[PDB]
Amino acid sequence: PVENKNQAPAPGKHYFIIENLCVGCGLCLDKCPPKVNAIGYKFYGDVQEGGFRCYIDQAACISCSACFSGDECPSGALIEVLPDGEVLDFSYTPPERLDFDLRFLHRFHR
Amino acid sequence: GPWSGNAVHKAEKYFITSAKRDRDGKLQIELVPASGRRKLSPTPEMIRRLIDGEIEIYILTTQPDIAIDMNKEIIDMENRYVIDFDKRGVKWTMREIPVF
Amino acid sequence: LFGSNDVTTAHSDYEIVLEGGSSSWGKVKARAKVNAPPASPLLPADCDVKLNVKPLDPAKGFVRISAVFESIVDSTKNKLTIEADIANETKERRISVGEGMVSVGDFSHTFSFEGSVVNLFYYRSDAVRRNVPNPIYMQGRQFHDILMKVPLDNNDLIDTWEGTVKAIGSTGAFNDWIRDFWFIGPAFTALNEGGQRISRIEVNGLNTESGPKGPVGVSRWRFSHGGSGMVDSISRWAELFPSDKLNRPAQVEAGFRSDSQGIEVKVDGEFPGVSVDAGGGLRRILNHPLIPLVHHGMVGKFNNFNVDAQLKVVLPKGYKIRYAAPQYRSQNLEEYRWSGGAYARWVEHVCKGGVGQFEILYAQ
Amino acid sequence: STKWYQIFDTEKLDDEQVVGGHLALLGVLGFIMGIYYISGIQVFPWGAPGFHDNWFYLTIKPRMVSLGIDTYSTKTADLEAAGARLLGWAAFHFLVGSVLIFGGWRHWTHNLTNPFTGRCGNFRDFRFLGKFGDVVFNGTSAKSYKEALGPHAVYMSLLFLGWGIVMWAILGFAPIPDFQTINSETFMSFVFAVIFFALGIYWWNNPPNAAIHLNDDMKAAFSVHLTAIGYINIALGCIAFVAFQQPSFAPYYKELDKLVFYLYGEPFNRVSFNFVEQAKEFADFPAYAILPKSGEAFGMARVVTNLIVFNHIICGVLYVFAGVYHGGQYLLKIQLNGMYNQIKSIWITKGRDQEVQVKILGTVMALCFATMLSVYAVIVWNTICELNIFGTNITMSFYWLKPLPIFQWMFADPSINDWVMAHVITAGSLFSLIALVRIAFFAHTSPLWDDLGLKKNSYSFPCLGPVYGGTCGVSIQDQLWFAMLWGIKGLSAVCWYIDGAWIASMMYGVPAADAKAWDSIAHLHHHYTSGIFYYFWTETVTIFSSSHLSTILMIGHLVWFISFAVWFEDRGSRLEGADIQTRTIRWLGKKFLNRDVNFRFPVLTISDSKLAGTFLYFGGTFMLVFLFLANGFYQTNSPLPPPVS
Ligand code: BCL
Ligand code: BCL
Ligand code: BCL
Ligand code: BCL
Ligand code: BCL
Ligand code: BCL
Ligand code: BCL
Ligand code: G2O
Ligand code: SF4
Ligand code: SF4
Ligand SMILES: [Ca+2]
Repeated sequence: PVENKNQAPAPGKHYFIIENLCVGCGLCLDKCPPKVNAIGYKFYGDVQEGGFRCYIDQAACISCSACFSGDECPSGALIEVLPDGEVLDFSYTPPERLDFDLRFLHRFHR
Repeated sequence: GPWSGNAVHKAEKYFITSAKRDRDGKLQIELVPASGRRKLSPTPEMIRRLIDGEIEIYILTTQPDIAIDMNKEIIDMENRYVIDFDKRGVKWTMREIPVF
Repeated sequence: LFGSNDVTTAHSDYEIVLEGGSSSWGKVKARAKVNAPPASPLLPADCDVKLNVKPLDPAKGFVRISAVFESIVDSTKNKLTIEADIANETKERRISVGEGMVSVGDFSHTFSFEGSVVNLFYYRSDAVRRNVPNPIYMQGRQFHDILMKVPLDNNDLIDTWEGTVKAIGSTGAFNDWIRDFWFIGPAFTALNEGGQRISRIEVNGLNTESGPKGPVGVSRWRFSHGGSGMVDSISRWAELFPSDKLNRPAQVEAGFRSDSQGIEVKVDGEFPGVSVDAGGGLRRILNHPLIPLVHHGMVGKFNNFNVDAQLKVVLPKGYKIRYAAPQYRSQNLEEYRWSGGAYARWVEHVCKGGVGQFEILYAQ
Repeated sequence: STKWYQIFDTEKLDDEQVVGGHLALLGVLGFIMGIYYISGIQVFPWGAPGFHDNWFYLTIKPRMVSLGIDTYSTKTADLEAAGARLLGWAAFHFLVGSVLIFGGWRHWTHNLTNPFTGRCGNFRDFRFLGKFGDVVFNGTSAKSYKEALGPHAVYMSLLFLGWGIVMWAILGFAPIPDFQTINSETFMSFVFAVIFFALGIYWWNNPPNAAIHLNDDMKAAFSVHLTAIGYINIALGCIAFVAFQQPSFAPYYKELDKLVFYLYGEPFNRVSFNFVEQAKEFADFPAYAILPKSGEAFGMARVVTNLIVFNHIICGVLYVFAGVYHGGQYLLKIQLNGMYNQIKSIWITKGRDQEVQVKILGTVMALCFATMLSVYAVIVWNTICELNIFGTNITMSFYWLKPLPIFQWMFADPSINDWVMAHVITAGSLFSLIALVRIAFFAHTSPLWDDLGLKKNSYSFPCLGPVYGGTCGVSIQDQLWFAMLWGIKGLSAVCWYIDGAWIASMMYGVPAADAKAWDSIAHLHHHYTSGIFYYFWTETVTIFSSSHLSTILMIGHLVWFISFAVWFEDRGSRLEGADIQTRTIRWLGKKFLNRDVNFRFPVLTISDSKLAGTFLYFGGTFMLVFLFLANGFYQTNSPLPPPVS
């Protein structure tokens, strides 16, 4: 009989890099502001065999997190340590899955 | 297979935090996977996984060195540390700040 | 025109290869791909279940089962392995001695258990078995006397054991509230939704013993699992246990992979109790246990779906199909394939938890 | 990094946004069609001459002839009627395109208000029409692409029925089932209306489920539809080539050879340095006026057929490549998002296992290598035999190798040329499919990058550095560029075959002996224009004759060898050179400027350098292939005699 009013428009930090893992691509350098210059190349030997790696100057590097948030690392050397101590290779790693294939017996994929 | 989990790592990459040598040896050595959401302990089942090859634990450098002479003292190249003294362990090296 | 649009689709295949003669063996291969979201609060759940079983010497019986569950849930790895010798002492009692181990993520513990399960129907009337061809509902109750021993090698085990020791003495309502703990998730809902009732456990005294291979917490407890009649674990005690049919080892390699967009189920298995003899010389595929159907009904009614289901009963050359309702779609000389129409309706019925019959009677 | 080619990316667009974009594009396309129709007015209805036969209109023309428009008439009155119909239909296209642009703007702003009735139409929920929508659907597709296929097919059925009606009333083509004559396309339009209405109602009552696309439709559905429509466009090109060669289309295409055309840029009558218009070659035509180019010699019928067929074919191949690339982008997105393990459909789960990817790509590579080696050895051996080096006459060549008699039905004159054409098309298809499969399967990790611990984290990353002495061009964008470069060969084979050329050998028709004796020993009633290398020499006669085609030649060549600069591994050299350029431009200081020169010389990123390189490479290549197809057909039905009896 009686009802109340309604409206509803719905309907109608201290980042580190593991030189053992790093391969020296330098996208961290591109992700770093030029004013800081924290990422730097360190040369070890022949360039074609891996050669140079990259390093962070902890004093110069002040909590930008652009490198890791960009998630551009192919090698996973760009790691982030946390105040509690956990280490991150990637911002979000895919979950590990128990992989086993599906083949219907009567369907064409058997 | 490779797409499940972090695609870089063949085995589950378990970094070792600097939990060490502060109270009766600190047997609760912190093992953290690459995912990093959980923070596990080095129970014998984790050692079973590690000897199975499904997971692999790695020691980092830029931290208080984790029982570096109490876990194992093989220092031929400073990276010959093994848990059960026949492990074939691998250490991650980071001379981050000390190098130019 | 039509109603209930925007339905998802589930594609399912089943194959039951029966064995002729007095052997009631069957080979069940099932596949399923459902595009409906799963009801997992920790959604990315993939579990592989390897249920092997071997005939130990039948002088006393004690067939040996070996179950390996490996479940990755939210990128958490769990594994439960149990190897146990089980034997029907008498028709009503069963005695088992086994070992096992759980291992979640990092924490693992091994247990050695012995168990006496006395199953009694609330009634055994000659008139009922005289008047009904097949009693699917049967009222009864199980009494489990379980003695489980766990070495307390890990500190987590020690803390939990101390907590349990304090709890069993500080609170008498523990015997009740342990049931509240006994159902980790919606299993408490499935208990009453499935017709099962669980009585308060009666502790016979859990004690620690000093073992050379680590200290062992040895807990003896008995609990009563009463059934309204839908419970396969009670009403079908004669079944569930190939006491004399295990003349050969049997296996199951089941598994599922569940994630935000779908569910992928693959079952391979060889079971010794697929076929049940019936009166008049007829043999049938065993009546579906109703606890699976009902417990699946809770999650099966969460989305509107259409099913494309096929089933092939590879019948032995010595038998001809009978009394198949729904009827068979494709008729081979020996095989019989059910698909579409009424069978699809039955699949949609049992996917949502409907306890319906699919009578398939094969005879000479 | 959002660039100027990422602002219109679908990830930032909604469904209504792309609806508005498609409608704006349809309206702009209608405006362009009006431009072309006006450009086809041979004699103005005012009583004056018209436009000089644009290639756009020369392509559009036969289809217009199929309709009541655009009579093939030299009679001035009927040609004026043709111009009147063209202009009227152009104005109608202009009006409809204006309304379509208005609707596209309304859907771009998400501002859907009807001026006559002040109500707001919800994009998520509405009725298609006042009563028809309630008759058929009773509502709207619930914001899911799978539920929209039904209504989309119903709309397509409506459009087919409307096309039949337009043919029935305005263009005066009564539907009869005689498929040889024109007046059955309307009957088939009605048949397709019935069929697609049935399909639409079925798909509305029963929506097909491929749940991969629904979530991120903006890329998954885009990729699937783009690849499907690319294959559809390839099929349309093939069907067009077959049909335009049929006698049924002959009244509408062979008559194009009968009539001459005055093209824009076609050479004019040349006046001398002293022409007193108060000496002139071809004095009958006025000064600086276009000399007529005869269709019979130019082969305008097959020239227009080739333009249409290769336009659709290359557009389809490019659409296939772009569909694969955008599907790779979506797959990379779900691989970084962790949804790749959660798709649960055959189109992904089969490729989820890396060993299956290895097997598929290895099978493709083996087939490509085998077919390519076979056909290339055949080609080079034919060339060797016809040039007689190493003392081999053409009797040792692959002239015996005809297509199988069972398979001979689909060729005019069975020869090694058709064999090599088919084998080259299959080899190039598999050659591009190698890179397409690489995009499909290796968007995140290749088996090498699985063994060597790297992974692709972007769709436009340049490389991974000099580690392992490589890592160049493993991005799906770079694999797309390689696929395009590899399919350039296949598209070139298509163009040269449809234009008419001996692909089975390289120098066919050169003054060498056994090159000329090919036709004598092959028994062909068709004289193919020339061999692969001699094709340029034989077909650039007209390209040089026409100043306009020469201008296109020069511009395309410039574009190509400018692509060279960004294709090579020279970006760092260009960067340091640009820094030197900037330093000297700063040295314009103390050259009396007193102005701070804040102009850093820019150098493209590698992800942008490859983009520009491929765009300019393809652009120059096929700007020149346009001249290949605009030189002429120049195929005479006369076998060559042997040089020596
Ligand atoms: C929209 C409707 C959809 C659908 C939507 C869903 C949804 C939604 C869910 C499932 C779930 C499942 N579905 Mg489904 N599903 C459909 C149709 C199917 C079809 C088919 C097409 O034929 C199949 C094969 C399946 C099969 C399955 C399983 C893979 C899975 C339940 C696992 C289970 O048994 O755990 C067995 C579980 C237990 C036994 C409970 C364990 C815990 C309790 C506390 C302890 C119990 C007692 C213990 C075991 C006793 C041990 C000791 C004794 C000595 C033995 N569904 C229909 C078409 N499906 C669920 C799933 O697992 O999601 C990941 C789920 O959430
Ligand atoms: C699940 C429904 C009932 C139940 C009904 C039964 C039945 C029925 C039996 C037992 C038996 C046992 N139960 Mg119980 N039991 C339940 C709850 C429990 C709980 C608990 C969750 O707290 C515990 C600790 C126990 C404890 C135990 C043991 C004392 C004993 C042997 C276990 C063992 O061998 O398992 C080994 C573990 C498994 C093999 C894991 C998988 C379990 C599933 C149900 C097996 C499915 C079989 C499949 C359909 C066919 C397989 C073919 C393969 C080829 C083998 N029950 C609930 C209340 N219980 C047995 C007995 O009486 O022992 C004396 C027995 O016959
Ligand atoms: C400890 C558990 C109990 C027990 C509990 C049950 C229960 C309860 C049931 C059976 C059922 C069956 N069991 Mg039993 N059963 C026991 C002992 C045995 C042994 C043995 C000699 O060890 C064997 C070989 C069997 C064999 C069989 C068949 C007679 C029958 C299934 C026929 C069918 O077609 O299956 C085809 C079935 C499959 C294709 C699906 C298998 C699915 C998965 C792999 C197993 C079921 C459990 C759950 C869904 C998954 C794991 C959950 C937790 C991780 C434990 N049981 C032990 C002692 N068994 C079922 C039956 O129909 O009873 C009449 C049933 O409901
Ligand atoms: C055969 C029909 C094809 C198709 C042909 C085209 C064409 C042709 C065009 C689009 C355009 C777009 N299409 Mg589409 N597209 C298809 C399928 C889809 C699907 C899908 C099924 O999921 C989606 C979501 C889209 C989404 C989109 C957007 C990226 C964009 C329109 C929105 C916007 O406002 O742009 C904002 C910007 C504008 C509308 C105009 C910007 C200025 C100019 C006109 C852009 C021209 C680009 C380029 C030169 C087009 C060349 C075609 C080649 C000559 C062969 N397409 C089907 C299968 N689509 C246009 C777009 O912008 O492409 C990048 C466009 O050019
Ligand atoms: C230029 C023609 C354009 C166009 C231009 C406009 C303009 C302009 C307006 C809308 C309006 C609306 N448009 Mg529109 N729109 C087009 C195609 C679409 C499509 C589609 C089929 O994919 C969608 C989803 C929409 C979405 C919407 C609706 C939410 C809304 C009308 C509400 C309703 O109940 O109206 C019932 C009728 C509709 C759903 C119309 C559907 C489109 C038809 C084909 C064209 C209508 C305009 C046309 C000039 C009139 C003659 C049509 C012929 C008789 C077929 N448009 C066509 C291709 N549309 C109107 C509005 O917001 O209304 C309140 C409005 O003012
Ligand atoms: C649509 C965007 C532009 C536009 C751009 C073009 C383009 C571009 C072309 C024409 C051409 C034509 N235009 Mg128009 N034109 C528009 C508006 C109109 C309207 C109108 C009232 O909206 C009409 C009646 C016309 C009239 C016509 C004809 C004079 C002529 C031939 C049509 C025909 O064969 O269709 C055939 C009709 C059908 C096949 C059925 C309707 C469409 C179906 C539902 C979609 C599937 C078919 C699709 C077109 C081809 C894909 C085949 C695959 C196998 C799936 N234009 C708007 C403004 N117009 C053509 C031209 O001049 O030829 C030389 C031409 O190619
Ligand atoms: C056949 C209809 C469509 C088609 C419909 C779809 C659909 C639907 C999907 C894709 C998707 C993808 N498409 Mg496709 N796609 C086609 C043509 C292609 C071609 C090509 C040049 O032939 C390529 C390289 C691609 C590329 C791709 C990938 C980016 C992606 C699949 C990755 C994967 O793991 O695949 C694994 C490989 C396979 C499953 C191969 C086997 C294919 C089928 C399922 C099995 C039977 C066919 C049999 C092998 C061949 C013979 C019989 C045929 C009838 C000829 N498409 C045609 C045009 N494509 C998916 C994606 O995510 O899009 C963004 C997606 O959702
Ligand atoms: C017409 C074609 C080309 C140019 C035009 C040109 C311009 C140019 N280039 Mg180039 N290039 C190739 C072709 C052309 N490169 C090829 C095919 C390769 C493959 C190997 C290649 C590769 C490298 C490497 C590796 C490096 C460079 C540079 C460098 C310059 C710096 C200053 C200089 O040399 O001026 C000398 C050059 C000029 C006088 C060019 C300006 C007018 C011009 C006369 C012709 C005008 C053409 C017109 C601009 C086209 C369109 C007009 C209209 C539509 C807008 C510089 C002006 C680099 C440096 O910056 O220092 C040298 C460097 O490191 N390159
Ligand atoms: S966190 Fe900031 S300062 Fe440190 S390397 Fe990254 S961008 Fe440079
Ligand atoms: S992105 Fe990774 S591989 Fe590249 S330089 Fe940084 S740490 Fe090294
Ligand atoms: Ca030519």
